[PDB]
Amino acid sequence: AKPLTERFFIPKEVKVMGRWSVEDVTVEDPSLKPYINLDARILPHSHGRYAKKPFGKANVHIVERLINKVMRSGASHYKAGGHFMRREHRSIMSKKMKAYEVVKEAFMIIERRTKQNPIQVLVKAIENSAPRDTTTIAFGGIRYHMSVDVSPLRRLDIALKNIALGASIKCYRNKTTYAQALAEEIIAAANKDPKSFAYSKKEEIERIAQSSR
Amino acid sequence: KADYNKRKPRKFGKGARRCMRCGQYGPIIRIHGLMLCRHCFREVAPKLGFKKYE
Amino acid sequence: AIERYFIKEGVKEMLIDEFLEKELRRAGYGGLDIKKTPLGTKVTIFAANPGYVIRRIRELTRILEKQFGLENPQIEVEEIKNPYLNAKVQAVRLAQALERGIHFRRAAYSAIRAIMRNGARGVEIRLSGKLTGERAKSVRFYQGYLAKVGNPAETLVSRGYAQAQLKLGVIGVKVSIMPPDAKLPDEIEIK
Amino acid sequence: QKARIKLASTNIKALNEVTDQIKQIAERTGVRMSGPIPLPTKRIRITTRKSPDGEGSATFDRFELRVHKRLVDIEADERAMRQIMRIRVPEDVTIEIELI
Amino acid sequence: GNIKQTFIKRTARELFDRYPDKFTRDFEHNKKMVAELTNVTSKTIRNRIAGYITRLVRMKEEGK
RNA sequence: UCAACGCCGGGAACCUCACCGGGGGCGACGGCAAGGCCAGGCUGAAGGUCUUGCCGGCGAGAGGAGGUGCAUGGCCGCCGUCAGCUCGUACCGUGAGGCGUCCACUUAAGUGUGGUAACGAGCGAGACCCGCGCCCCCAGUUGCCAGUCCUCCCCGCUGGGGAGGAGGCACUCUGGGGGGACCGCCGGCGAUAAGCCGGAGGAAGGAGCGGGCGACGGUAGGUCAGUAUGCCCCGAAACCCCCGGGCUACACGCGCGCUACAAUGGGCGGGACAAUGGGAUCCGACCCCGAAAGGGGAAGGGAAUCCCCUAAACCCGCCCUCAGUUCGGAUCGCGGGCUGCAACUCGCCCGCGUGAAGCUGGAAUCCCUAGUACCCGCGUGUCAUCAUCGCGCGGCGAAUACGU
Ligand SMILES: [Zn+2]
Repeated sequence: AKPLTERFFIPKEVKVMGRWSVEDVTVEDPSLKPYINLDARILPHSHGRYAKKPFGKANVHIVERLINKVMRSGASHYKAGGHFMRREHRSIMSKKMKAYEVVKEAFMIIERRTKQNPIQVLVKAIENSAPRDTTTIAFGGIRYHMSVDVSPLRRLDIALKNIALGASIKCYRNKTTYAQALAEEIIAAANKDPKSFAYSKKEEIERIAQSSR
Repeated sequence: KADYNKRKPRKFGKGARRCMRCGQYGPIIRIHGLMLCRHCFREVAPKLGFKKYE
Repeated sequence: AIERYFIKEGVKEMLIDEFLEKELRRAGYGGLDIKKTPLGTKVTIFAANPGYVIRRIRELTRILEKQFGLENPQIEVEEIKNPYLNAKVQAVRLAQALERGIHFRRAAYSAIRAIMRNGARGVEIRLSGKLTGERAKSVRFYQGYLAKVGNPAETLVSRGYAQAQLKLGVIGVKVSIMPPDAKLPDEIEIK
Repeated sequence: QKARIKLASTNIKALNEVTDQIKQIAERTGVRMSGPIPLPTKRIRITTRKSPDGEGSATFDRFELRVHKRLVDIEADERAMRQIMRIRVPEDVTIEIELI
Repeated sequence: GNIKQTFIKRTARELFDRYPDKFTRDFEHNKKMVAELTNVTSKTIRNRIAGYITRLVRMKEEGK
């Protein structure tokens, strides 16, 4: 059971969930620095206010974005890890409380196992899971599969989606839980282990793109 | 002879309600003491005071 | 409670209006009004040839509350002024013409000019049915100004419909008139 | 010692009329009135299908009848009743008066 | 679309050809002047006219 | 085919009814008694008909849920919430016809700015109507209770917390009248024109948001089984009434859905939190019976006064720990009830047992740009009883793109 000093937690300082700071966190990719919101907050919940405006996602805290990714059902209309993941009544869709708690437990585990700040961990994981791709372009009548570069905002979306999907994968119809899976995924991607769905797909995407240059 | 010509006084059922304008039986608006078929009501509503207000 | 007999009154008024529109066709029926005085039911009947209404009136006074159940009814008979601006009576007039045996282009243009003379900004008549042969067609005769769509359409324009019953079948007559005391929003007048 | 007046109408013209009438009465005379008080409007919605047949896409007509409601308390003087009961009460308005 | 329509623009140009200097470069003054001079019962048309008149005045006064 | 298939408001026990079996009625008008009944019989049951007596003195019209929607009217869907469709005078052509209605830029838009054998008008779009969100004035009950006064009760540590009833309209709310937003200011891009993107300020920002009204036309689109109607057809009948069956039949192919294939969970016990609407033989608080479904009394309420009404998802603790299982819940047996004249065919609810497929789903394909989509339950329509449906209501609440 949760102890009472954790069930009834009262924050005193401005801190993510009242527990983890941001001033000791440092980004290094100059492309992603201006899109990783590290503002000091207590509750990452924006209530869908920044969606209408085109670039309104750069004003949302990373933790809120991750929570919103984790708030999902899995993989419909496409296969992930080999198989459709359709839950449809036991899914956390429109339930932000559970995603909040999942992320909290994952951060606790990460801190326990690493002795560092889980936000620094997540930042390095994003940096290492963001891909630098190919598409189809017509130079007049004829079409070729070309290689094009990617923008930071789409990079971030890609990385967050892939981390959340890795967790949903490793927690599928198995004894493991979603929090433990997310922590595993994050540590793996941060230290560059091919055990990670996200690092794997990053490498695969760059590999293919290199071909069609 | 003269008895097997008139209908029983039903109290419930589709055969207990008519439309006073058309004589239909089934799809009768029942709302607020009104006894009219959907067709007749849609024809004579404004003359009773209903409007669009949408 | 409230609407039980509110709506009772509305429904019976509508049904009596229908009975009268069907039984006072030769006279020119224009409307109806009912007011239950403590003495009994005041029943105002508009018309354009009050002479036709009048022992007929006695039979009405009795049958009304013999069948529909009013109480203490006595009937008045007024005469419409400027009946050439009410689409109802014009529709019935034209239907009676077509039944008499006049040709429809003639009748329509006659009615159009006779309406536009006595005052109107716009008129539209639509005839539909078996006018030329056994395959049905529709034809409209228009003049002036109208407001087919929008709220002013309901607010200002008068509309009427009637049925001409010939030996071959039914011809549908639709009439729409605009009065001269009207004005639209963008129709400004600058100081 | 107070009389209560309930006014109900589908038109607000008659309501404004009657209420300004009562206000002028009770002001020219020495007698107190509380109000008028607007009660919540009562609307009757009937939604039905347009088509007389069953073919075609389904479309619906929404018909609405609105009823406005006002309340007044007039203090029940003698001249009050005598000068109130005799007012032009149109047919598009329903009035109900009681004692308290 | 923010495209002012026929009678709006015409009435602006006419009320401006007439009563020229009774309008200036502020929407509020122009609005009340329009209300005084014209028989309009809606606020949207009035405000659009007043804005178009503000624009006319700006461009005439200090340019082409 | 889109535009048929939870559509004909089509949730059919009788009625509805139009189908099947069997009975009984039925001649407006016109010229060559009818009928009511005690007992018994035929009969599913019947003065329907026979015994018994007594009382009483031929063709048409109506009607038709019969045929024709390829004879019609009226209404509805689709092209299409498309931006198009016409007229006068002049001009070009022998003429059918053309121009205007075209070119450039420009909008959700034949919406606008310039040029031109065209100059001017009209219908549609817009304007118009309804609701949401912000501020001001008026109003204070059946709505509200903060500050005021009096009582009463409780806790620990007299500091706190509750309940009344006086007395008030401050707050909330209700509903009438007014204001406010206009690319208006500033930046850029655009013919210096019409205009485009962005910044502030601001309740709200780029027809603010969401709806109603859907032009001229056409589709031999659907509806004679909603009513109205031409022709054709049916009189003891295809007309009008009663009884019983059927539309609920099932080797199968399809559309739309509900429940699941479990831990992003199942169960038990505790803790929270709405709105829309409706209500006389109707809603029924409160008390008592009953294990449950349900039963007996019954205050009040014609509805800002009473009722339907302490919603579920959510939170806490305990059991289960990846299994065809404490998943899943079809099918069947015994029993207990409600509605109703009648519950077998063919209704709904409750308890104990029983415990089938199903371990994420190929080819293919659907819906969705923000309080939107996904998830959760509630009201109302139909309705004596019956909601996996239609029309609406709130609760929790994202991801991506500002394009082609
Ligand atoms: Zn009807």
